[PDB]
Amino acid sequence: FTSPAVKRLLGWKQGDEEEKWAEKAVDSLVKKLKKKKGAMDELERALSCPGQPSKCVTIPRSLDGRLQVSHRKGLPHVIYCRVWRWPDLQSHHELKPLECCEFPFGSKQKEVCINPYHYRRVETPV
Amino acid sequence: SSLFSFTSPAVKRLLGWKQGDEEEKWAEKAVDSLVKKLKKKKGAMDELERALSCPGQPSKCVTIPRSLDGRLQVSHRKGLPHVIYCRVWRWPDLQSHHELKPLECCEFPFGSKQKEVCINPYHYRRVETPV
DNA sequence: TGCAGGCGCGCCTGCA
DNA sequence: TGCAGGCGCGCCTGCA
DNA sequence: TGCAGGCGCGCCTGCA
DNA sequence: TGCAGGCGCGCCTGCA
Ligand SMILES: [Zn+2]
Ligand SMILES: [Zn+2]
Repeated sequence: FTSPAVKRLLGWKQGDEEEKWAEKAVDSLVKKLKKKKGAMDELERALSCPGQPSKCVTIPRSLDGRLQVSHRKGLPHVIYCRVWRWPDLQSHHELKPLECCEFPFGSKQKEVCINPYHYRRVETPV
Repeated sequence: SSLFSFTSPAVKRLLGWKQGDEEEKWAEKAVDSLVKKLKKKKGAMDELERALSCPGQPSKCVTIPRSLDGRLQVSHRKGLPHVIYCRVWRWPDLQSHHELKPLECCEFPFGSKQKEVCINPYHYRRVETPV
């Protein structure tokens, strides 16, 4: 679609503070996943082919569930579903776990699955 | 390839799967709108690429026609074109035209009330909004 | 050469 | 007086 | 009673 | 071995 001149000019475009923050959040996750054998590999498979079923990609759970990245807090399944699937995701009230997920946020286990393809988008209850 | 600007190859790979929000998608539409205008003028696209490639070197005016209210519409959104393109390539948090002043180098600054308005982001400086 | 659809500038109203 | 947004006629392209 | 944000102690790395 | 600074989870308050 896009012409080669437009792509060239877009490379000079400045990313806003939310885009800069999302890079910080991705880096935070990579430091965690690099420590687990196969984790970075499993996530990349999930992201590359959305139509094919993938395994859980989990991180440790905090007491309130929230994760802090560069002075901002959020729920990690919301954080990474915003990054790779729905940038306009409102809250956790808009997400539901698929049957394949063994560590979904809400299951109250030691680890929480952050694989964006283990959750589906729903309507927030009235 | 810097100290602070550096992203690791793993982060770079994962970031390629990142979805851009509705403002980023809009900014691509705005850039495309400008390229259809500049491709019609001899040397215009070239001067724009020059301006953005080397910010330290002086560039010439890169102008587009001016509308009656000054506003430009791109994909159902309106704004002032010098604000629009200064947000794209220089300051994403730019509030309004009140935060902008033209440099003496600019022959066609917004507010000069001329047929054409300069959209070269390096022909404007960021200032404090008057109270 | 007739349709058919998409979108922006110039118009309009509605606030404060 | 200034902004801010909404919508249509006149423009445009894309077919056959 | 759920969010939301602010900040410090305990952790960590990077020097010499 | 010592310092020096950076940042996050667990704490805290402030609303409705
Ligand atoms: Zn899962
Ligand atoms: Zn100029």
